[PDB]
Amino acid sequence: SDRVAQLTIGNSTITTQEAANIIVGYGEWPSYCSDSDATAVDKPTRPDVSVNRFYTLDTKLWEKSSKGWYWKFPDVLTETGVFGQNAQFHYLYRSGFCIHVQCNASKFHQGALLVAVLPEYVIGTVAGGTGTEDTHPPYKQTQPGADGFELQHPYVLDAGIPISQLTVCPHQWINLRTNNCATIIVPYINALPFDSALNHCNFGLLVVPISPLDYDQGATPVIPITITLAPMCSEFAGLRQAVTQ
Amino acid sequence: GDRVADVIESSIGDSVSRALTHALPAPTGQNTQVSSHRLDTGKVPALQAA
Repeated sequence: SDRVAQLTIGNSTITTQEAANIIVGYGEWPSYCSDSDATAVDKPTRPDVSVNRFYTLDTKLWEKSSKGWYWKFPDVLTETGVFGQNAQFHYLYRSGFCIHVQCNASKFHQGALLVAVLPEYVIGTVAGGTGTEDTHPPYKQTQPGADGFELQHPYVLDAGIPISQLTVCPHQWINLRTNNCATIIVPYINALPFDSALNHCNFGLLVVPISPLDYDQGATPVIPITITLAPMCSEFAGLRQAVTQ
Repeated sequence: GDRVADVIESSIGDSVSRALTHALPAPTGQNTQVSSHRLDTGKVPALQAA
């Protein structure tokens, strides 16, 4: 009754029989931009059901040696469905998100994934190892698209900060013996009412194994982790031709 | 004393400068109102005569 759940939005429905409740980031639901917070004067387009629905974008294989991965929002969706088209044709964009990370195993497997949302997730480099080289991460690493990107040094989240404190951000854990999914709802987070879906990633989604996957020889060894997400209250403005970047 | 009509109905001497405009309070920038599509003949805001 807290372990069972159904998420329906648009023409898509998700079910789970081993949930661990739902986290509503920073305690607030996504909402549209008010007339006093807004600044741009054109009437926005709010496509509703054609863009606020669940999109299943990627599947990673969890292995005994996996380090963890991250995806950037709204980057992961800029090239998918009607949402992507709207993000490309418009300068301004804003929306919340319902993130549903899936991973099931068996009552004989074990392991725990930390699933968290970190706003303004700026990536850093190892500065040439010695720290004397002022290198910078390449476009494919800051905005990895739907494939996401694997963490090089998970302990410092590839940004000089402790993953041990990542739980200060909206999160859930997928502890195989307990649940098979994580559900996090995130409201729009920015210091501006609207922004570019292309130039700015509002937050990053991190999926990192803290307690390594394990099982005995003979149990299914392929344990996928799938990422499904839905925009909520999407709004777009500043219409012109489509632009991919 | 005056007597001929043109002197009586004269405006010679009017010291009050008639002003066609007046100041209004404006502490903030003007707001924007919701507007919708207009498909009219006769009404033409976009056309001007500089």
